[PDB]
Amino acid sequence: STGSATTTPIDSLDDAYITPVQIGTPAQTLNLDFDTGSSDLWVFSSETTASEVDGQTIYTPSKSTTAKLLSGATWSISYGDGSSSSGDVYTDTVSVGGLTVTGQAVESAKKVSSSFTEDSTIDGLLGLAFSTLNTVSPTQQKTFFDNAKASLDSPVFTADLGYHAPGTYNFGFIDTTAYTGSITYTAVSTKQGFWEWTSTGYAVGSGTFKSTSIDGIADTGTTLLYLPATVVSAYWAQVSGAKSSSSVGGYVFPCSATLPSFTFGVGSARIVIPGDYIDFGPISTGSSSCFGGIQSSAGIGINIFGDVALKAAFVVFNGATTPTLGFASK
Repeated sequence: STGSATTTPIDSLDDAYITPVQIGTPAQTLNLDFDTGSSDLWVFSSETTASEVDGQTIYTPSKSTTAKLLSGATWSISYGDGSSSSGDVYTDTVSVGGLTVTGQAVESAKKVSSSFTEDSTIDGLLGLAFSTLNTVSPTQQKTFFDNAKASLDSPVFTADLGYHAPGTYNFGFIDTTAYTGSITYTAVSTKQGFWEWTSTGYAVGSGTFKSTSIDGIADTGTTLLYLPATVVSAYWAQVSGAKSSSSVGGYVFPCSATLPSFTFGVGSARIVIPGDYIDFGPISTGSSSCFGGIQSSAGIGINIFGDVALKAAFVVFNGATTPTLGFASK
């Protein structure tokens, strides 16, 4: 089997991407944030505290003939941005882009933090990291990908995120028309439950490439590119007037700037992030200070190749017995 679904930016900044997902019988379609940095499929639901729902589409398990309470199971998750959610669990039929999993754990939110409430466009998350990170207790549950894997033509999914445009998540096959050149595969460590890999270095604009190992995660659920302070300083030093602002919470730059590109290494290959991808616009409406798309990972504890990086590439998440990550230009 295979699946193919379009993923669409939630706003003009590509702050996140939503992908329609069919849950239950008859289908209830919710727009979920596919997140390769976590491993819970959770949804706004009929059980979500009413004051914490503001425009989201909810899953109502009582209206699904295939929903079953997973008796005794609860979940609770906190994300790197400080947001969180928790609730109980149902199993139900879940389909993405024509690919169906029966018996998928659908984590029904009873509570969500303010960041989720305030985002009316995101009806929940679909985690695509390794199932060892799944938070369901007392019986840990498998991700949609893990459940689908054995049925897939090939044990892979791919992320092809657009810049200010829709893109595609494919399951079970590699679309050879969706990228240019060849795919370079690189080793993955699953020890922390993430798609964790080591970039071989970076360049700033037309500058020379610096060979240096940068361990980080491929995380579709993180907006920006978070790298070591040394790397980030080297980037922003090339932008006149750029500075790190503690009041704002990171690097800002004059909105009048033309940003240089940023290149990262994958083996001997190179992925170029155009300068425009690194512009996240005014810090507040009408401001002439703009927020940067490359930020320091210092104090996160991990480097994160988020959407800013991933959208510059066609990315293969290879869930074979020895997982790997592939990157191609596009």
